[PDB]
Formats: sequence, structure tokens, C-alpha cells
Amino acid sequence: ETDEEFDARWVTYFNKPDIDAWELRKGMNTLVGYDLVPEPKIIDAALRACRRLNDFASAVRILEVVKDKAGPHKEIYPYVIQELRPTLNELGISTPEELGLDKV
Amino acid sequence: MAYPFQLGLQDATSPIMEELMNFHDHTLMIVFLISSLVLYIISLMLTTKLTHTSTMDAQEVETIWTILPAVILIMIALPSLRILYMMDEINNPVLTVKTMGHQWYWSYEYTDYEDLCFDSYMIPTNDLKPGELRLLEVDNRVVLPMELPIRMLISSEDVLHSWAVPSLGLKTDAIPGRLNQATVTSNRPGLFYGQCSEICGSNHSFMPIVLEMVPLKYFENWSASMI
Amino acid sequence: MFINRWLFSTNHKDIGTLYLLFGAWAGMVGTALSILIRAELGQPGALLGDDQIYNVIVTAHAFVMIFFMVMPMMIGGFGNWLVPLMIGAPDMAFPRMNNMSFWLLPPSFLLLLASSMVEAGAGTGWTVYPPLAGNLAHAGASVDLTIFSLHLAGVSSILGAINFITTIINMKPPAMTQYQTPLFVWSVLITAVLLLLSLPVLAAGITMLLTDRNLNTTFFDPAGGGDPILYQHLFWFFGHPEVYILILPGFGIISHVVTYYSGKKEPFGYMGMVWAMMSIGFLGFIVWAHHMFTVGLDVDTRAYFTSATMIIAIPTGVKVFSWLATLHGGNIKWSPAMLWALGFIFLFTVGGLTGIVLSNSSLDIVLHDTYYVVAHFHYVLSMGAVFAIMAGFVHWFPLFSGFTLDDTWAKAHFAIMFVGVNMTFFPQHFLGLSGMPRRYSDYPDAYTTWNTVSSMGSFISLTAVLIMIFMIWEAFASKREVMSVSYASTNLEWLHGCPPPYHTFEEPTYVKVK
Amino acid sequence: HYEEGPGKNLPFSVENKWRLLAMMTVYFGSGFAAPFFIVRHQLLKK
Amino acid sequence: APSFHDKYGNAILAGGAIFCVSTWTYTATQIGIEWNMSPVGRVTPKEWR
Amino acid sequence: SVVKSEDYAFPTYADRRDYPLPDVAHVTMLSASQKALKEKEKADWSSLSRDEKVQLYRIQFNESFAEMNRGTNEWKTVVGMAMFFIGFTALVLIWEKSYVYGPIPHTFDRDWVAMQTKRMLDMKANPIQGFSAKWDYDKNEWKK
Amino acid sequence: ALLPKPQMRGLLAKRLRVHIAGAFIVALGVAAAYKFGVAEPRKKAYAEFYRNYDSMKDFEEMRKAGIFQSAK
Amino acid sequence: VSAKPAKTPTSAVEQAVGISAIVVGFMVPAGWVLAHLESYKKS
Amino acid sequence: PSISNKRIVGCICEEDNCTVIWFWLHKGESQRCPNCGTHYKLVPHQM
Ligand code: HEA
Ligand code: HEA
Ligand code: CUA
Ligand SMILES: [Cu+2]
Ligand SMILES: [Mg+2]
Ligand code: NA
Ligand SMILES: [Zn+2]
Repeated sequence: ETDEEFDARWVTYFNKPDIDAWELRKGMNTLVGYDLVPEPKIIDAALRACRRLNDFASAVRILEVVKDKAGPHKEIYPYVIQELRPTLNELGISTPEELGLDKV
Repeated sequence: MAYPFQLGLQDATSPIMEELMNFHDHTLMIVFLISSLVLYIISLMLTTKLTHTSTMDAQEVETIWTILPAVILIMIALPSLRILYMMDEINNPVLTVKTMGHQWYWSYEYTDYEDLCFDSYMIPTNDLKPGELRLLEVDNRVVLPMELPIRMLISSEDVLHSWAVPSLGLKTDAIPGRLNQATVTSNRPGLFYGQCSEICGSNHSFMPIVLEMVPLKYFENWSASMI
Repeated sequence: MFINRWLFSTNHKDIGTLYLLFGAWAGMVGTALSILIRAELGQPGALLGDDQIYNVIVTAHAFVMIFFMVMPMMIGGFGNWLVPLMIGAPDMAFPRMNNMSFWLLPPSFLLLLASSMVEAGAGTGWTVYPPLAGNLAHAGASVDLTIFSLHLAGVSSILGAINFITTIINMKPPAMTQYQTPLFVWSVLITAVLLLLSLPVLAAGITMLLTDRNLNTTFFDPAGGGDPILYQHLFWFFGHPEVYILILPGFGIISHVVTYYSGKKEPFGYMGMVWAMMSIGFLGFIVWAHHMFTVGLDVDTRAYFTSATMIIAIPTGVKVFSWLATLHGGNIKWSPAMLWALGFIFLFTVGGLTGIVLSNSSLDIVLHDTYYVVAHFHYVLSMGAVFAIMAGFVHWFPLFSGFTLDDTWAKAHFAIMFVGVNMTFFPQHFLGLSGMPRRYSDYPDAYTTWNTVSSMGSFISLTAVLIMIFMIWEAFASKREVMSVSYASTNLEWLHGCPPPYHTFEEPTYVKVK
Repeated sequence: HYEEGPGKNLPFSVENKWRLLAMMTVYFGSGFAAPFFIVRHQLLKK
Repeated sequence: APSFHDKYGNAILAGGAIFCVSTWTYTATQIGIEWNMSPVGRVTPKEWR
Repeated sequence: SVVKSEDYAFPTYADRRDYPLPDVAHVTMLSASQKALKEKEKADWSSLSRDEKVQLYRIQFNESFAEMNRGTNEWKTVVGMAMFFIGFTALVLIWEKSYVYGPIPHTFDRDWVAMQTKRMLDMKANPIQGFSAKWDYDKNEWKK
Repeated sequence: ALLPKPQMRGLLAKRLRVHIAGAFIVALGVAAAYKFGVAEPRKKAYAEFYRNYDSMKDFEEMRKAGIFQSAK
Repeated sequence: VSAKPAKTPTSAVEQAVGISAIVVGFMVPAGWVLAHLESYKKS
Repeated sequence: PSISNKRIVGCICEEDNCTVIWFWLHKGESQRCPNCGTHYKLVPHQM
């Protein structure tokens, strides 16, 4: 199928104001199963949905599921974080490389 | 006639079983190709880093998945039937030899003309001539000629034996009440060995078959001077 | 109380636990028998003197670990432990008949041991080819006890198959159709169908053989109009369906293991898997004369049977391709059950492909009753169904008992078992290609070296089975219970807890209305 | 009512580890050592 | 936390590897069994009547 | 202390990258400092520092995804005790060769091997590729 | 400076495409390795053996020693 | 399957004597039979 | 309906599906099938 209506219904699903952590939880659990590193607009929608009911931890888990889905090549997440950066300095969220979650 | 660290087949004398070797090498190509393919897939896709656990499509790969093993099996089976329908051609039996599998030994009958039969026992280990073999020596050998299509008519008394020589590619089960016809052709003289390939009791490991094949002038000088 | 639980049992879980115990006992019995058989082929000698007792040992090995390890453990234990738990049924439809089948198994074991006990001995191979099994070459009471052991095992298997078919078809939730059950339930469906459509020919043939031995009939005596090839036809008409009995719940267990630890919610191509397994269960009955390409059949018959053998070869390839495509991009976790499953896939694949090499009648003319055949089926049975049953037991042992095995010890067991069974069964390819016949206590010198190598490999496998008892002792030396189970939603059997109580499904499952 | 739980759905005693080790080793050793006794009895008989 | 593996993996590679290679060259060479080696190349054949 | 018998029935914590956001929190009971932490979660985020972020992540869920999938070293111990037990099997071979087996057959003697090899080369045993294809019949020595 | 957009849809599909091409070429390489190693060397051994071959001289070469039971 | 830790611990020494007891109990009747067959052959 | 406060609920939540999603349902508020979105409420008043 095509990707535009796919991304449109996903950003429609996340941006609704009546979301809860269980609904976005199951949405992210069924979104992570695709053979696809998700585009940054999806990650904006997921981050705003996670912000709307006060969770740091799930947002950092969103950032590190963008991390481990990159595989051996690590040119994905610098582009991802340079597309995510305005949400990063308006939200106060932390990348997993900076609060000490990348390290063992 | 085996030798230590032998991995392949027993080397050829009959044209039927050297064509069996050609087909054996072709199916060894096939099993090497598909075993290396599944080995590469197993060592490949267990060594990935990415995940995909969606409800993927199903009915989009079955046409190749159905036709390609059929194509491989039909190129397997075409030489199979090609050589299978070549061991049963119009016989020209220069010689007919009967054998009948006695209780842990054999008997051989050459009675096309001037009736001749003998019973082949086993040489024991403590009675061995120096330089001979263990579990593969017989006092009364089976003498055949070369370059000739010869028939073996096999039978037995009570138990199911099996007349088998792998170097000539012959193996047929000796059954009571049923004589079986097996053709044989040899291109070299010599002594070619085989053993029982059906269980027959408390000495089943102790009957060998030995085929000494010689030219025909020694057949007049041998069968004329045996009885 | 003890007698009313473990002797008068009427629930499937306790009866299945008793199949685990009896199958483990028979597995160690046949393991010891294999230790003897490889024990004097390490060095060429008459360590047991005459090879009549060697044929007794080989026949005992074959019978105890075909009908007393793999069938009880696999069919009875895993069916009675899993089939009510996957489909949601509280019990089986006929529990007393299932208990009669289980309790019929140890008299069959006792009569097989007594058949080995009598001084003539039932040394006639796994196939019971007359009149070597007749009243002149085996004049004694031993092979009659072997026949009655086969009667008891066949009747127990038939009763179990009846109960399995009626509890899959009838004891199912109403709005669930036949194509929503897990694939192990389909495996035992076609398996129990093939038991019930194969074992009457075996029972008739061995009743015929008993009547030939004792009541002076001549079904298999050609002096009175009989033919031994009638027994060969009847026996292998039973036998290759019995072969696919021995392999098909292994396919079901392997499919569940592969789709479980890979993180797949659904195995790839479920309808394709179901079609392939019904295709195997439909084509298993028209292939049996591949065991008789050296008996003297007509050439058109042999051509038809090798063609049908390739037609039964294709759906197995469909199954192995669907396994490699249900591994597709999964979150693989290296539990030892995946190690057993990968060993299953590779070694069952190479054993089956050497079977395809043996399938063509022209090559099977020269490669009949040699160790190439032994290598083919010892691969397929002796480590395909074996690694399937250790994958199932290691996977479901928290469900069966409550405690867990050590992962390091189980992976070490996989390593020692892998090295042992590969060293045991690799060089006998070259032994069979060189022309070494089966059922031989002693061999010529040129077949020595590979024999010696394979024999010490068997000892390696012996060390493997020791670790088995040790690690299961380690479970009862640790009493370490479970936190929880992953992927619990897609499997009903894990969802009543580890271990499930005596009475599960007091109130049965609720189905989607649609 | 019947007793259900971890180790209570087994016929053998679970609570003592050393007698469990002794009973499992004699049970599996009897299973292992049965064909050796059979083959030595047919060696003694013939 | 230091687990069993973090140094005992190297410890059991060292011990088990040297023990296995020592006892297998002992059982391959030092006993005196007959392997029925191939008579190609190096051994000589002697004439028999 | 003892949890109720329906522990399997309750939704349980699980840590894997297939299921990265489990339905229940890792630490279900919250302490009073963690209650103040949760109301500080209810407030704004940009006025909150790194150490209570990392302790917040450690008390909400169990561990991070970067270090749960690290390379544990159990394969080393597995292969080590493996070859240890192949070594114990070799000791079993020592005992079972010393005590169980009798003498080898007399055909394994070197002179008998020499005469039977001469017999094999004399009657041209499989002389195309198998055994007698490495023996020159002119120089009467193996092929080099 | 600025990083461009990388590949982001279905890279495992491209990985399996280039790797099933690699699987096909290594299967053909294994088959051709067995071919060139064994098969036509075996047929070449048969061809070199049989064209310079006669049964009478070979028979005499075996029967100088007296292996045969039909010639003394 | 995630596992709770051991309610009864198991140190190295009881594991060692357990595997030693298992191997000697498995090998002493088998090695008793295979250690001598000249007596069983009535030779 | 129920007789206890806990029951098996299977969801064949989209038509012609392989797998039935099995989960325990408890007394109280209705929570859905964990992948599709079909609600399920238990009423323990059936003896
Ligand atoms: C579970 C046990 C099992 C299984 C699965 C099989 C499977 C097969 N068996 Fe076998 N067989 C036995 C157990 C088994 N067998 C036993 C026990 C005996 C001897 C009994 C005795 O001692 O008397 C025996 C004997 C036996 C013989 C007799 C040899 C002789 O005695 O002379 C033959 C020959 O036709 C044969 C053939 C086959 C074939 C063709 C298959 C096939 O089903 C194998 C297919 C498996 C595969 C894994 C296919 C691989 C395909 C792919 C990987 C996909 C790619 C393919 C293409 C591109 C074409 N079997
Ligand atoms: C179930 C089928 C099966 C299995 C597994 C095996 C397994 C083995 N077989 Fe068997 N074998 C046959 C069926 C089987 N065999 C048949 C049918 C014949 C032909 C009979 C005839 O001649 O007619 C035969 C013949 C046969 C011969 C022929 C003798 C000869 O030709 O002279 C030989 C010797 O090499 C042999 C060896 C072995 C070995 C070394 C193993 C090893 O794999 C043994 C190791 C296996 C295990 C250790 C199993 C694991 C068990 C446990 C872990 C305990 C159980 C407990 C739990 C599972 C919890 N087999
Ligand atoms: Cu004649 Cu076996
Ligand atoms: Cu068959
Ligand atoms: Mg046969
Ligand atoms: Na022996
Ligand atoms: Zn649903």
C-alpha cells in the first residue's frame, strides 16, 4: 500500500485528545511490529500523546525504540533527533544518550 | 570391495551402476545446493538485528513455492526413470545362473547344459590363508564372464536372504516360492565382493558373495574340469 | 488416595505426567540398548558371541523406543497435557478409555521384556518378516510375546486415537471452527486419524502371523500357497503411516516452539501449513512400496511409487519453507528450545533429503539395507523427533511441573547431545555408501574406522542423557518457581498458571460472538 | 478434596532433595541396567 | 555485579579446552588401539603367495 | 508477603523489545517520596533535573533497552563445560577400552595389513578412483 | 552541518533481497564446486581408464600371481 | 519463561556430589556387566 | 455471564483469523482485547 494514508491515520490516531496510556500503549505496541523505522511526524504525535498525561518514561522508551530499530547502521537517529529537536527543547525530555541509559 | 576411509560409492564396472553414479552425483548436486541454501538462510536470518512482528500478507509467494520444488523433483526424476527403464530391456542372455540361499550359505546352479551346482560356505578367521580378508572370503567362488548380459535367477529355502553386490549394482531379495531375475554385465575381469542384505538368523553377518569373472576359454577349461 | 490418584486416574494431566514417567523409563532402556549395539562395533569382535542375541538387542532397541519412548511421550503425554489445554476443553471426551490405553502400555512393555527374556530370543529386527519369525527359524514363545506386545500397543494407540479425534472434533467451543485451533491440535488430529487408519492392517498382519505360527495356517508359508511379500505389503502399508505418526506431532511441537520464542503472534501461512499437513496425511497411504524396491515388483509400479514419493516430498518442503518464513524478522530469544528447533530444522532437513536420494528406485536398488538408510532415518527419527521432544519438554517443563531447568545446563546439554548424535550418525553415510549392510554384529576391516568413530560418538550421547537427569534433579534441587510467562495471550496452555490445577476449565472459555 | 500445587501433582516425594536424588538414580539406573541383566542372562543360559 | 560468566567463561574455556585436547590426544595416540589407517602412500605392500 | 494464587491471571511485567511498553508498571507500590515524585510529574517538566529523571525511569519500568540486550557471556561457560564433558566421555573410553574389550583380530597386524594391501593392489580393487588409483604399476610405488 | 533523510521504509526487505541473491549464487557456487571437484574428474577418470583398456592384458596381469580359482 | 529465584539454594559441592552419584549409580551395574563377560560365557 | 469473578475470554476479533486472543477477564470495569478493541464485561450472576 501507500505510506501517506498510513502516516495520516497514525497521526490521526495519536493526536486525538481523549487518549490514555493504555490506548497509546497498545497503539505503539502494534506500531513497533512493522518492518519500518517510524517517520519523525509519527514520533511528534506519539511524544505529544505521551506528554498529554505526564509520563517521562514512555517517551524515553520511544526514543530508545527508535534507537534499537536502527540496526547496525546508526545514521537514522542523528537525522531523527535533528527532526525531533524542537519538541526536545520545548518539552524538557531527555535523549537516552544523555541521562545515562545508553551505558550499561 | 571396500577400502578404509571410503566416502563415496564402490567404483564402477557395470554400465548400469556407473549411470547410477552419474545420477548419484546429480542428486548430490541437488542435496548440496538445497542444504547449503537452508544452511545460508539459517545462519543468515538468525543473525539479524531488526524485528517485524506485523500481520503480514500470506497469499503472495506460493506460486514459486509450489512450482520450484516440483521443477527440482522432475529434473531429479527424469534420469531416474530414464535409467530405471534401461535395466529391463530386451535381454540377450548368454548365460543363466541360478542361486538359492541356504541356511546361512549359498548355492549356485549352472545347468543350462551339463548340470553343475555347488554350495558356497565361508572361510573361518582361524582357517584363513595369509593375505586374505575377514568376513569376505568364500571357498567356492562364483565364476562369470565379461561383456555379456547374464541373468541371475534367485530363490531360497525358508528364510529371506538377499543376493547383493554393490560394485556391480545388483541387490535382489531371495524369497522362497519366488525366483527373481536380475541382469548383470561386467566390463573388467576380477573378484567383486558383496554380502547378505536381508536378515537370516544367528549367523546373518557371516555369508559373503564373491564374483570371479574371467574370459570364456577358462570357462571351457573350468566347467569341463570341475565335476 | 494414592491409588485413587495415580492408578485410578480420570484426568488427562496426571495421566500425561505418567506418560512422561513411563516414556522417560523406556527412553533410558533403549538408550542402554543403543549403548550395547554401538559398544561392540567400536572394536571388531564377538563380544556377545553369537549375533542372535545381538539381533535380540537391536529388535529390543527398535521396539522399545519406537512404541515405548516416542509414541507414549509424544502422543499420549503431550496430547493429554496440551490438547485439552489449547482447545479449552476441561478434559477428554473418554477419560477412562485413555486411562485404559495408558495402563495397557506397561503390560506391553512387560511382554516385550519377557519376549527378550526367553532363551530363543526375538532377534528378528523391527520388521517381523516371516518365516524367520515363523515356527521353524524362531521356534519359541518369544516372538508370540512380541506380537502380543504389538497387539497391546496398537490397541492402546487406537483407543488414544479415538479419544483424540473425538475430543478435537466434539470437545471444541461452538463458534470456533476447525481452522482456529493451534497447529499442534491439527498435528494430533491428522496423527490420530492416521493411527486409526493404519493400525488395523498391522493388527491383522500380526494376528495372521500368530495364526501362521500356531494354528497351522499358510498365509506366509509359500509351501501352502502363501507369500511373504503379502506381509511386506501389509507391514509397510502400516509402517509408513506409522512413520508419519512418528514425525507429525514433532512438526506441531516445532511449529509452536518456532512461533513462540521468535515473538510471532501468528505462524506464517497457517492455511498453507494445514494444507501441507493434510497433504502428508493423505499421501502417506500410497507410498509404502518405497520400502520394497528390491523385492521384485513390476517396473511400472516402482515408477508410480517413486513419483508418489516425490509428491509426498513436496509438502514437507512447503512446511520447512514456512518455518523459515515464520522466523521472518522475529524478536528471537535464545532459549534452548530454539537451539533444539534449529537443530531439528537443519538435521531433519538433511536426513529427509538423503531420504529423497534414497527415494529413486534405481539408486535404491544398490543402496538398500545399508547404513545410508540407517543414517537417513536415524537423522530424521533419532534427532528430528528427539530434538522436537526435548524442545517440547524443556519448553513446557515449567507448565508440567512448576520449576524451571537451568538455561546454562540445558544449552550445555544441547551442545553435548548435538556433538554426540552428529558424531554417531555422520560417518555411517560413508559406511552405507561403501556397502556395509545393516543388522551386522561384526564387519570387515575396511568398515572399521568410521564404525569406531561413530561408536565413541554414541558414548558422547550417553554423557548427554546423564546431564538430563542431573538438570531435572537440579530443578528439584532448586524449587525455583516462575514469575510469569511471555506471550501468554496467544497460548491458552500457559494461561492457567504453572502448573495448572487438577480441575481446569470449571467454567469454560468464552468465544467471540461475531 | 485433592491436593494441588508445585510438586503435589507428582506421584513421588518432592520435599526431600536427597531421597529424591536416591530414588531417581535407582529408578533410572534400574531402567538403564535392565538390558544388561537380560543380555547377561542369555549369555548364562547359552 | 560480577556474575559467574564475567571471568569464569575464560576460566572454563582454558580448563575444559586444555583438558579435552589432552585426553583426546591421549585416547587417540597413547593407548595403542588400531584405527585401521589407510595403507595409501607410506606403508609398503609385501608379496603373498 | 505471599502474593495471591491468581498471579498468572493478573497482568504481569515483561521486558522485551517486541513488547516495549508493558501494560503494568514495574514497581506497583509507590513510596511517599515517589508520591511527591508523581505529583512533580504532574507539574511542568523543564524544571526537573537528571538524577530524579533516571531514578524515575528506574522506578517506573525495570531497566533501559540499551543494556538489557547486552552480550551476556553464558555461551563461554556452556562450551567450556561441554568440552569438559567430552573429556569425561574420553575417560569413559579409557576405562571401557582397558577393561571391556578383548584383543583385536589378528588381521589388524602390520604384516597381515601389508599382504592384504598387496592382494588389493594385485587384483586391482576398484582401480579407477577408489583405492588402486593411487598406486603406479610401472614404478611399483604410490603416486606422487 | 545538516544531515539528509536516510533510508527508512523496509530495509530488512532490501537486506533479504540482496541476501537471497547471495544465497542463490552461493548455492550455485557450492554445486559448481562439487561439480568441478568430483563429477567430471570421475567421468574423466572413466574416459582415461577405458580407452586404453583391454580385458586380456589386464586378466594376465591379475593371473600372474594366481589370485583366480579358474586359472592355474 | 521468567523464573522466580530458588526457594532452596544449591551450592557447588552438592551439585558435584549429585552428578558424581548419578554417574557412578548409572555406570556401576553397566560397568559390572561389561567389566567381565568371560564369566558369563562359562569359559 | 459467570459464576466466579474470573473467566477465560477468547477474541476472534477479526473474521477468518488463525489465532484466538485468550485473556482472563475479572470482575469490575470492562477492558478490551489487547490488540483489536472489542470490550468485554463480566457479570457473575449465572449459577
Ligand atoms: C520420521 C521418520 C521418517 C521420515 C520423515 C522419512 C521420510 C522419508 N523417507 Fe524414510 N524411512 C524411515 C523413516 C522416515 N522416513 C525409516 C524408519 C525407514 C526404514 C525402516 C526399516 O528399517 O526397514 C525409512 C526408509 C526409507 C526408504 C527405504 C530405504 C531402504 O530400506 O532401502 C526410503 C526410500 O524411498 C525412504 C524415503 C523417504 C523419503 C523419500 C522421505 C521424505 O518424506 C523426506 C522429505 C523431507 C524433507 C525435509 C524434504 C526436503 C525438502 C526441502 C528442504 C525443500 C526443497 C526441495 C526441493 C527444492 C525439491 N525412507
Ligand atoms: C525411535 C527410533 C529410534 C531412535 C531414537 C534410535 C536411536 C539410536 N539408534 Fe537406532 N534404530 C531404530 C530406531 C531408532 N534408533 C530402528 C527402528 C532400527 C532398525 C531395527 C531393525 O534392525 O529392524 C535401529 C537400528 C539401529 C542400529 C542397527 C544395528 C545394526 O545395524 O547392526 C544401530 C547401531 O548403530 C542404532 C543405533 C542407534 C543409536 C546409536 C541411537 C541414539 O540416537 C540413541 C540416543 C537417544 C537418546 C539418548 C534418546 C533421548 C532419551 C532421553 C533423553 C531419555 C528420555 C527422557 C526424557 C525425554 C525426559 N540403531
Ligand atoms: Cu543370508 Cu543374511
Ligand atoms: Cu515408508
Ligand atoms: Mg531388504
Ligand atoms: Na561386535
Ligand atoms: Zn480481539
